[PDB]
Amino acid sequence: TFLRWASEPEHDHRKRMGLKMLMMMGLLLPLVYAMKRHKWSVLKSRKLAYRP
Amino acid sequence: LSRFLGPRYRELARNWIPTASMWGAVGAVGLVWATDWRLILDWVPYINGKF
Amino acid sequence: AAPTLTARLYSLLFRRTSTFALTIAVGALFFERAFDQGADAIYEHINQGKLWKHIKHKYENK
Amino acid sequence: AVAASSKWLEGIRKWYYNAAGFNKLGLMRDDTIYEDDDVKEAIRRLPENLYNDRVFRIKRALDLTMRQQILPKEQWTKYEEDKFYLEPYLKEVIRERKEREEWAKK
Amino acid sequence: IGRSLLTYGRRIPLAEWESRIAEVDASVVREVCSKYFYDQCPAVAGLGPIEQLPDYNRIRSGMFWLRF
Repeated sequence: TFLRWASEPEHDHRKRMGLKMLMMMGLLLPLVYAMKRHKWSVLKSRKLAYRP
Repeated sequence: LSRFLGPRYRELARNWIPTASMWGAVGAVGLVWATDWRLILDWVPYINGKF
Repeated sequence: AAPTLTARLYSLLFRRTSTFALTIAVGALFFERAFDQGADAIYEHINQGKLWKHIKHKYENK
Repeated sequence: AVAASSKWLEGIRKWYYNAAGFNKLGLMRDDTIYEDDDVKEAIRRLPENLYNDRVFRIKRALDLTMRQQILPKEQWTKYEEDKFYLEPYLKEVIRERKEREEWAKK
Repeated sequence: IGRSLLTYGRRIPLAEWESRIAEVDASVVREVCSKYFYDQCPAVAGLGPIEQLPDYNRIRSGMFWLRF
């Protein structure tokens, strides 16, 4: 347990930013989706008839 | 000068001093965050972004 | 037809374009206030009695 | 070569027309040709009651795929009423290039 | 006289119209224009040749400034 820590001491400072990355991202990203849908929701509602 | 003298340019000035004032306020406050400006970061103790 | 929170919110602070941009500013003040604690408490509770702050009480201030 | 067994071969001709799915989207065969410069001139020779049909078929059968459905099964273009309305206007542009070419050569 | 009586009554002499035109001001125009125009959804109709007509997104987003 001593030796591995000597070989790579950034273990303990890594798994904490790796945790304050998921919580923050995991709620902003579900926002962008909604703004998307708005914009693309102009074009999925059109009917297109033909009269020669 | 004389091309710009009148009441209408002074009226646009007093109409858009909201624009200039908000523009300057946002710019000044942003210039605090951008350069890690601690000297105004402390004027409000609510942003404890310095670790 | 009782109005929802959205109608009164849009009457209050969203249809100005000089108000709207601000309250975006607001969340980070609130988020900054409420997020360090929310993450630190859970991380520290996950693994207790295992980091120096839980062991320093043997040797601290004599 | 063979004739009696060609009735077998006709069968596989029905198979491939069902495998490729240009009938499912409401098209005919000649709507799906790659337009190089010999097919850019035999399209400008169409009568204007056949040119407009090809425009409406393509614009409807291209917005289905950004919506990702297909069209009702009674509506599929049936196999035998498909029309080759562009073979005759194209086996003349090719036949006249070849000619400018034997000229220059020989 | 026929419509002005089939839609209110009371034919409304010229003097009564005139007294409603002595009380319009710059602020009044500002308020009503803001109420009926600013950030609303319009209706649009067009008859050919119409291919430079901008889309509904880019027409809707012209219905409010961003500075004010």
